[PDB]
Amino acid sequence: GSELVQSSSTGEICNSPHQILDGENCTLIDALLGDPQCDGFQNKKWDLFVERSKAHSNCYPYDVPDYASLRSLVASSGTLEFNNESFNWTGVTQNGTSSACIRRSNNSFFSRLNWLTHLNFKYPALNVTMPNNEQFDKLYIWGVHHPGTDKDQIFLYAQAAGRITVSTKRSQQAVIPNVGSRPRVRNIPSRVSIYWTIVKPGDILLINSTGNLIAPRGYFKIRSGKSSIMRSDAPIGKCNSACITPNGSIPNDKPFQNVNRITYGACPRYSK
Ligand SMILES: *[C@@H]1O[C@H](CO)[C@@H](O)[C@H](O)[C@H]1NC(C)=O
Ligand SMILES: *[C@@H]1O[C@H](CO)[C@@H](O)[C@H](O)[C@H]1NC(C)=O
Ligand SMILES: *[C@@H]1O[C@H](CO)[C@@H](O)[C@H](O)[C@H]1NC(C)=O
Ligand SMILES: *[C@H]1O[C@H](CO)[C@@H](O)[C@H](O)[C@H]1NC(C)=O
Repeated sequence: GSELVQSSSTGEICNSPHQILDGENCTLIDALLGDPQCDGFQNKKWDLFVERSKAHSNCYPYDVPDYASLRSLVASSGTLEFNNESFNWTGVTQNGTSSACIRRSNNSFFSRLNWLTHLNFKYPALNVTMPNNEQFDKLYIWGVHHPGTDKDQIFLYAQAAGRITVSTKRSQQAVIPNVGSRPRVRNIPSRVSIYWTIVKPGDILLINSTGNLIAPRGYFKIRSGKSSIMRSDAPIGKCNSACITPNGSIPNDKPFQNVNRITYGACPRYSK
C-alpha cells in the first residue's frame, strides 16, 4: 500500500523543533578552523548542521587527511564552544598572517590557529605542555605548514624542515613537513595540513617542534552526543516537523518513506 509510504515533501526544511544551523557559504570544518566568512558561527550549538553545495573556502589552502572522521566527530558533538589558553610561546613570533586569508580587508589567518615564525632568527625546539585538569575531554586542532620553496622555509622558520610530534600519554602523532610547490590557490603554492588530538582528563598535551607548526589557541569541547550534518540545498521555512530529509522535512506518521536514506529525528524506515 501507499498509505504506509511517504513520497512527497513541501521541499522546505522546518526550523522547529530541532535547532538547525544553515552554513550558507561555510562548511563545518571552516567554521571550526575560523575561516573569516564563518566568524558568526563561533561558539554556536545545534542539533542539525546543513552544508550547502555552493560552499567555498576563502583562506589559506589547506587539506585534512582524515576529513570525514573529523567532520563527523564535531557533528555528533554539536558545539563550537572554544576556550582560549595561555600556551608558553617564548622564542617565537606569533600571529602570522597571509594575503590569502582576508578579514576586514586586512591580511589574517584562521581565527582559531596560531602561525608561529622565527624571532630574531632563532626558532627554539619547543617543549610546551598543556594539562587537562578539567572534568571533560579537550579537543585540540593544529596543523603543519608546507612552504612552496626552501627560500620560504628559511624565511619563516630559520632552519630546514624537521619532525613535528604531537603526543599524549595515550598516543603520538608525528608529521614531516614537505617543502614543495603545489599548484597555486589564491596565489599560494604552500599548503597547510590539519590534524587533531583529543586530551582526556589527567592526560596532557605535549608539542615538539622546530618549525612549520601551526598552533592551536585552545580547545573545543567534545560532546558526542547525538547531533548531525546533512548535505542539502533545500531552503528553510517556518514550520514544525520532527523528521528532516535532504529533499525537505516530512511528517512522521507512516511506517515507511521513499524520499531519501538520510534522516534526522523521529522518522519512517526507508523503503524504496
Ligand atoms: C558567498 O560567496 C560569494 C562568492 O564569492 C560571495 O559573493 C558572498 O559574499 C558570500 N556570502 C557571504 C556574504 O558570506
Ligand atoms: C616559558 O618557557 C621558558 C623556557 O622553557 C621558561 O623559562 C619560562 O619560564 C616559561 N614561561 C612560563 C610562564 O611558564
Ligand atoms: C595574536 O592574535 C590574537 C587575536 O588574533 C590577539 O588577541 C593576541 O594579542 C595576539 N598576540 C600577540 C602577542 O600579538
Ligand atoms: C621531540 O621530537 C624530536 C624528534 O623526534 C626528539 O628528538 C625530541 O627529543 C623530542 N622532544 C621531547 C620533548 O622529548
